[PDB]
Amino acid sequence: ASRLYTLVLVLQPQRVLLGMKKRGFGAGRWNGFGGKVQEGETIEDGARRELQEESGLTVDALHKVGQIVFEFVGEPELMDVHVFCTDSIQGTPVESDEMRPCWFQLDQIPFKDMWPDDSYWFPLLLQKKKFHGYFKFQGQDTILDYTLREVDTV
Ligand SMILES: Nc1nc(NC2CC2)cc(N2CCCCC2)n1
Repeated sequence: ASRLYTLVLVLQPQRVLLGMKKRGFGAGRWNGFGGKVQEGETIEDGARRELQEESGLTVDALHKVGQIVFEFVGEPELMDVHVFCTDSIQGTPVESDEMRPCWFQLDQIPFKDMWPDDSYWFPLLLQKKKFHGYFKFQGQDTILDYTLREVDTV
């Protein structure tokens, strides 16, 4: 059994939009925008909601780019993250209670201050290849196992 999560990456030709998480799960790490999927909304609905809540931004189209399943040692529920990207956004990203947004050149992505799995799967995101990932964490910082694959359908 897994819990659904969203992750939205605004990936333009020369830069990626990330947010510094100010509170809650993942505070202190840069990441794309997302969170738990609620009862009563589609996964993509929840993705749009978390983008708007955390950055003020809305988008015309979201594209499925990946799925990553996480196991945490001693935690019974797996976490199922659905990753989306978009290239065009509506509005200017602005700070919220959860996230401080900044653009990053693609050669200056802050991997040391991101989730450790990002350094593994971000290359596939940037080559615009669809992927399935699996990571076993011990705590929040230690990857014990992982698998990573490109897929034809996310
Ligand atoms: N890039 C990223 N890496 C993750 N690794 C898991 C914690 C060890 C989770 C995650 N998200 C889950 C919470 C919402 C935002 C997306 N996003």
